[PDB]
Amino acid sequence: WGQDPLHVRPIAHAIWDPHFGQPAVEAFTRGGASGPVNIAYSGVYQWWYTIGLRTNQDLYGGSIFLLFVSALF
Amino acid sequence: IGPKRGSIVKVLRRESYWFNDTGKVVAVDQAPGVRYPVVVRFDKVNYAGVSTNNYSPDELEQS
Amino acid sequence: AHSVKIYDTCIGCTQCVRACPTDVLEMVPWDGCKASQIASAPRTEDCVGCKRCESACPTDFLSVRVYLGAETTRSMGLAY
Amino acid sequence: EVKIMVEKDPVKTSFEKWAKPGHFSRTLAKGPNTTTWIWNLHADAHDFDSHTNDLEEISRKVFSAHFGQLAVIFIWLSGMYFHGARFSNYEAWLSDPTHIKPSAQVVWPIVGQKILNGDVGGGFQGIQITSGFFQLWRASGITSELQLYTTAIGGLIFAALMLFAGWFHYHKAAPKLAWFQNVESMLNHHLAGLLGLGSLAWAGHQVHVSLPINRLLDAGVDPKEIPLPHEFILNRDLLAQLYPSFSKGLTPFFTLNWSEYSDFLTFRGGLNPVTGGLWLTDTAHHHLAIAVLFLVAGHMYRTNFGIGHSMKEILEAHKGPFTGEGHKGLYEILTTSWHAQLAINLAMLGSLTIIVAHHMYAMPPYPYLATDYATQLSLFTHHMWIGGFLVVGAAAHAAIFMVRDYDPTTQYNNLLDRVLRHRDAIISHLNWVCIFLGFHSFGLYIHNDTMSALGRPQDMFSDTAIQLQPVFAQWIQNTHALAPSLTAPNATASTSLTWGGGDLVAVGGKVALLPIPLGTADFLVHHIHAFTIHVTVLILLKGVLFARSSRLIPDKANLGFRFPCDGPGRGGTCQVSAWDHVFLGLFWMYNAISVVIFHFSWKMQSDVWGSISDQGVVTHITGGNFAQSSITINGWLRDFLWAQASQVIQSYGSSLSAYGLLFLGAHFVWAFSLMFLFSGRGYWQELIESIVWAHNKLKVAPAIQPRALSIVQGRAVGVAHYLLGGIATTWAFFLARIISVG
Amino acid sequence: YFDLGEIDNTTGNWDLYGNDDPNRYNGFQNKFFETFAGAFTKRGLLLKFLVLGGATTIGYLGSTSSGDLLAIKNGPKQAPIMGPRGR
Amino acid sequence: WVTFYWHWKHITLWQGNVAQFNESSTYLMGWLRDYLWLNSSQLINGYNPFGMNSLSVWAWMFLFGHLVWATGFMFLISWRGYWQELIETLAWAHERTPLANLVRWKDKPVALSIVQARLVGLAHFSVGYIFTYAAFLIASTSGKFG
Amino acid sequence: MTASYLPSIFVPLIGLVFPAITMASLFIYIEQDE
Amino acid sequence: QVIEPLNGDPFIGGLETPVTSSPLIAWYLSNLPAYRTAVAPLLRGVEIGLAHGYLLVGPFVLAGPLRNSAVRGEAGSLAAAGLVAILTMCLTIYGIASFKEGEASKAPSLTLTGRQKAADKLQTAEGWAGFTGGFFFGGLSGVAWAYILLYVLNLPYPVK
Ligand code: CLA
Ligand code: CLA
Ligand code: CLA
Ligand code: CLA
Ligand SMILES: CC1=C(C/C=C(\C)CCC[C@H](C)CCC[C@H](C)CCCC(C)C)C(=O)c2ccccc2C1=O
Ligand SMILES: CC1=C(C/C=C(\C)CCC[C@H](C)CCC[C@H](C)CCCC(C)C)C(=O)c2ccccc2C1=O
Ligand code: SF4
Repeated sequence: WGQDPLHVRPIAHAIWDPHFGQPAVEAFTRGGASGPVNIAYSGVYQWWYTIGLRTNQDLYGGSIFLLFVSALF
Repeated sequence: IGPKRGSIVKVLRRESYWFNDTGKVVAVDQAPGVRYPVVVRFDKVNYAGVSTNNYSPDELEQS
Repeated sequence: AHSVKIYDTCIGCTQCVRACPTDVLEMVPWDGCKASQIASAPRTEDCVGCKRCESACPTDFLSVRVYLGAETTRSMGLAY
Repeated sequence: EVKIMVEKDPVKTSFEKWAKPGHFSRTLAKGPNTTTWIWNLHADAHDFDSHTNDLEEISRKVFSAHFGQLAVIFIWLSGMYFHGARFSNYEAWLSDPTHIKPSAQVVWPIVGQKILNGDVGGGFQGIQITSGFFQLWRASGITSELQLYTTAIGGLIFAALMLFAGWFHYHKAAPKLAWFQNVESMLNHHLAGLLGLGSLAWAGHQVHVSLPINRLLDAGVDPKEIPLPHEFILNRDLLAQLYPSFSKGLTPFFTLNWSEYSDFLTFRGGLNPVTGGLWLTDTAHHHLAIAVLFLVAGHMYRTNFGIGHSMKEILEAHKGPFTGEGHKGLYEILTTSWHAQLAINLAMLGSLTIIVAHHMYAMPPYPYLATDYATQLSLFTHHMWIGGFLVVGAAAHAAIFMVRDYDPTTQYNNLLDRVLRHRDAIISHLNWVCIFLGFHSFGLYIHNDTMSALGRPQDMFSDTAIQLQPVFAQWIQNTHALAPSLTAPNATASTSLTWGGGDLVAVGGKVALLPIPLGTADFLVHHIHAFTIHVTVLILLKGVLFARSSRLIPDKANLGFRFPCDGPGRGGTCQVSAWDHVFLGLFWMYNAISVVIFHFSWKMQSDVWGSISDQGVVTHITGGNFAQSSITINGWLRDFLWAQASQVIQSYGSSLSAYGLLFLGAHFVWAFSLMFLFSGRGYWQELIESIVWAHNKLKVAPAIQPRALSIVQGRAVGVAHYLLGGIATTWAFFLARIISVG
Repeated sequence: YFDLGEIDNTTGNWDLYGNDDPNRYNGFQNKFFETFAGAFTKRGLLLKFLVLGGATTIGYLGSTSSGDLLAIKNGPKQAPIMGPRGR
Repeated sequence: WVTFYWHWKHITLWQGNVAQFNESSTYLMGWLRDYLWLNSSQLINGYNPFGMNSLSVWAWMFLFGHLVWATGFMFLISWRGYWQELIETLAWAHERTPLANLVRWKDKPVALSIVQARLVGLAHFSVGYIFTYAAFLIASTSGKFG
Repeated sequence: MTASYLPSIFVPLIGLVFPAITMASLFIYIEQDE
Repeated sequence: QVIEPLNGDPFIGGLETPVTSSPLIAWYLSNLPAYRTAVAPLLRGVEIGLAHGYLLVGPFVLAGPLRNSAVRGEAGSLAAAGLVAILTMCLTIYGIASFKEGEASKAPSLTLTGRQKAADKLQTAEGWAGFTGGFFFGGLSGVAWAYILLYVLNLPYPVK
């Protein structure tokens, strides 16, 4: 999404549903993912892009840092 | 006791339906120990449908 | 369970006792009215909380007053 | 012992009782003191048992109220015949009905509403009617509008007669209590005199008037040159040229040569291929048979001539080892309580109206009834709503009989006492079968929605997935199609076309009827129907059975019928009353009847109604989507509630735009209902106290104190707007869609 | 029907469908079931290995499942569907 | 009303034809037809008998909202003592059914209390209301981008 | 996706096992006589 | 004449109907493993488990999601055994909540007649403990034997 924010749907998280048939796995695979995923409509990609986060490692480091912040709280 | 029988009084009791309303005194009990001797009749009923209520002389003024 | 309180505005009209379906209210002697009797709630642990006494009280505002508090198997009205 | 007991001038015909509004009730006779007096004025207006304790004056009030109702219905019929006479295109429709829509209401050109006078055909502008009066008058043999005007003024004469009889049987000669308690004579004169002689008189009309005129209407004869109905009676050779059995002249009737009446009294079955409606030789044999059968059944009971039955002797001999002293005192129930008889009569009239709805889409009795799809949908929908309302009112007056007329001293160890003695078992097992039906129908719908959403069409309940074919219905439909060959010989065809006997009837290029398929979708929606009817029975029967008392409130009969609650005690006793069970059964009647008419509309728009082109191809309105989309709620929302609502919302700027306006205003009345249903009295009372303060500030306080509506009244107003808004929503959507695609 | 000598018989404490038969099996069948179901007796012990054993047995066949066994481990088998506006 | 106005003022802006909103928002049949009916074309066709699309979870969540919201009506219209007598009959049925009477309750089964009934109906009303609109709003803009 | 099998593990535990842990431990806790 | 009150008492909430106190029904209900008041509650809990274990293979192999494959024996039996293990924990937490360790039996000691019987040991903390293990061993063996008779031996039936 950072390479092309106009033609890539932002992916929230992957889906692991035991109740999908093959049309549901083949239809929820969006954004060039390897499986059925949920498209993020929360504007977190636009936010994290504008603020300076670019790679997945920066978001992972932010997730560990806020795990530490919630642990401190 | 009481202001007068057959007189117009205004209720100062906060929790009554007829607060700041014109009422007509129909009976005052002169027996000692009665807390609310003055019986006041009103032209309008409350939500219970009655118009007769007993008030103390401290909760009424002549109007 | 439920707390039923009688206030000094009561005229001793007895209809709060007559409307009571679980025998909570009784008329005790008193010196503050023409009828010389006031209600009381000795068996207030048997009170369902139906407020039939408040519906039958002609005093404005009400002399019998039921406050819904902690509810037990008496005040829930169950048979099982 | 049966004879006329009346007495002369009970009440003087005076207007001094008109001036006092609350004269009937002792509480309302003191005049108003709050604004709730107005609502109890209307609530206790018809409640004659709450006025007096004397059943004689109550029965006189009910008799004159029946006469006033008959006057209102005759005024209504006078209006509908006057609208046919003056404001219709009935002669234009009668010239050719396959292209001209039935219309009998002209609006006034005032505020832009003159666009509602649409092009219905025949050089006429007006509201296209869906009441079926045009096909009814075609089946009655009405050829001109002078006959409609004569029937309108005759109905006005009968309405004046019902008003005169309502005044007469309350103010001049009103009957006494033992006159109304002669139920054996009343049944003898309703079975023989009313339903027997009425069927015989309509059979005579359908021998002399309906049959030859409707035979000439099948021949393409213009109705202006068709001979008038009395010319068949006068010139019997004119009647004999259409049926040679009339040349014998009433001698085969008294010599028992009834088979020589086989020309005009037939057991054909099916529909007329010219018109699409039942045969009138069959409808005249039908009425002659139900007349020679209701007149036989009207000679059953014992009045004063020795022969007959005392029905107390019928009841008191019906006693069993599983009941003991059953059926005893039920005569004393049904002759001393108006509400018990009202419960039975309302249950039979509502169930009968549901019978009428099914026996009219399936066996259309009137010429060009089936091919005018608007009439069929509106007649079925109207009779389903009337039938559901009357069965909810049946349970209502059953509950009023319990709370106000059930005497426990006269009913010991009979059927009613034992039904009250095990009402927990009845309501609990009804509760179990309702929950079982709810899962095994609606959770099957939820399962189909889930596997259709999850991309598993093979894991559903479809005709292609796991099948649930209604083998009992699919066998009873084959039993009713393969009947004429062996079990019902003397029939030319079969009873209905919807059974499976072929006969693709095409009238005007539109499908009248054909074999109705029954598959997995019909199984699912019939189990929805059984579930919703059972739950409506559950609330209504719970209100009937727990009207006297409960485990919760053992003194519920002292509280009455229209009481809100006991209070917030026992956890809360909100809606304990039997009235509140009628109130909730009104919603469950909405749910039941609305899914019934939705299944009807989609089932026949998908599998029955349509058009026939050349070489026998049938194109339906929504082609074949009931078998695949009516198994999921998304199909019901999508291919029924969205696809067929594409003519009620873009009808604006056309003649059907009043259906769009009432569709939206019906949504308004429904969302207005949710204000009264979800809220309660005390909030509105304190808001009215603030408004009364604002009125006291500007000295515009009324002496009639503004009050919030009562809790029973707030629930009544909410359920009245809920039924009115939702029923008007379905009325507007139905009458826009099936007029637009019909 | 009140007795003041038998309070259970006058209140509804009835074994309505019970039986007082001491035994109807034999000793060979009874000794087999108590031997095998002897480690399943204690409620605190049985709740421990059912939670811990139940968490492992759903994570095993959740992970060792194949494409034909479960469609979520099969993955996509066709080209992805492109949405509107080129997204 | 606010988010209906937002989503229809923007759903006509984003595909260009603001004249649809400028002609149709002044009357409620335009709101019903050109907004609630027109934008729900690919919402409820998220799954069909023919197949299912990527909006299918948004087509189920729309129907799901119409369940829960309407389920709230069950708590907001029907009130307590009907259900209390119903649960009294259910308690009798469990206490008299053979093989099921052996199982007891420690909590006595009662109906939902009056404040609890208003809260449960309100929360169902709110969950259905937020899920019917979250689905419609995230399926009538993300399936017809613009 | 980095590790595709943790979807296959945590969704069964937090979807089936963890409600069966939480609701059974709460039902013990809410019906303790204490 | 046919309907009686429950043991002659009209004020107990029940009736002696033919569906309740028949010669055939009251013979049946008195021999079912749940109403044996003197049998040890682990032994009669094995019969309550064998029964329910067996019957539940049927709706899980003929209606489940993997019903159209060759793994329909393996998928539905482990699904049937999964409902045994859940209901064992539902039986476990019921006996923890309802019965306390060291208490008496919450059971009616008196029979239909006036004879005094011993207390039913199933409604105890230790009686429901052995009943839960009886359902677990009986249920897992009732599933496995119904799986053996359907998808190992493969006996001929119209639907399987
Ligand atoms: C004009 C002639 C006349 C007069 C002066 C009287 C005199 C009396 N009548 Mg009446 N009565 C008459 C004709 C007459 N009646 C007729 C025609 C009927 C048959 C319906 C009866 C049957 C009758 C009954 C059974 C009762 C009386 C009683 C009464 C008393 C007052 C009731 C009242 O308030 O009436 C005013 C009533 C109205 C204005 C309502 C009339 C409603 C009519 C029928 C139309 C209803 C449908 C209409 C289309 C509205 C539908 C809704 C609308 C929005 C579309 C009074 C002694 C009552 C009595 O003495 O008991 C104490 C009583 O119970 N009357
Ligand atoms: C053979 C005689 C006979 C017939 C035809 C009827 C017919 C009728 N009765 Mg009646 N009745 C009779 C005798 C008869 N009754 C007897 C002997 C008893 C006393 C035990 C009763 C007591 C009784 C009561 C208490 C009531 C009726 C009512 C009804 C009406 C049914 C309701 C309706 O809408 O029907 C369809 C209605 C019509 C078709 C309208 C027809 C009206 C015309 C003018 C005929 C009625 C007059 C008279 C009964 C028969 C005259 C025959 C004439 C045509 C030659 C209907 C008018 C009910 C009603 O509505 O009250 C007014 C009502 O509940 N009846
Ligand atoms: C054969 C028909 C029949 C009979 C004889 C009666 C007779 C009676 N009913 Mg009713 N009942 C029936 C069928 C019938 N009902 C049906 C159809 C229902 C289901 C709705 C019920 C449900 C029932 C209950 C719930 C109760 C009764 C009660 C009453 C009694 C007096 C009501 C009153 O004063 O009117 C009052 C009339 C009105 C308030 C008029 C309002 C009309 C409706 C509700 C709204 C308007 C509808 C209209 C079509 C929409 C137009 C809108 C437009 C104006 C904008 C009386 C015994 C009451 C009672 O106490 O019985 C003893 C009562 O508690 N009825
Ligand atoms: C996140 C929640 C969660 C998850 C992970 C699943 C997972 C599953 N569901 Mg389920 N379901 C759930 C919530 C859950 N469900 C809820 C809330 C609803 C109610 C609306 C449903 C309603 C539902 C039904 C109606 C059915 C499914 C079925 C399925 C299975 C589909 C995959 C398949 O084809 O396997 C095919 C089957 C198997 C491979 C059999 C495996 C069974 C294992 C071996 C059980 C072993 C013991 C167990 C782990 C003990 C648990 C202990 C406890 C701590 C949790 C799968 C096991 C179907 C099924 O087959 O169920 C088993 C089915 O019939 N679901
Ligand atoms: C709105 C509302 C009210 C208030 C309703 C009222 C006050 C009825 C209003 C009736 C009319 C509008 C007022 C009377 C109109 C007079 C005829 C004066 C005419 C003035 C114009 C209409 C011409 C309740 O009392 C209530 C009670 C229980 C549950 C819900 C509710 C509820 O929702
Ligand atoms: C249906 C209904 C009931 C019966 C409802 C009951 C007994 C609720 C219990 C049924 C099951 C247990 C609900 C399960 C649904 C949820 C999954 C529960 C989740 C709660 C947790 C999050 C705490 C009432 O008691 C009632 C009372 C007052 C007004 C209306 C109603 C009413 O409509
Ligand atoms: S009803 Fe009210 S006024 Fe009358 S005795 Fe009771 S408390 Fe006193």
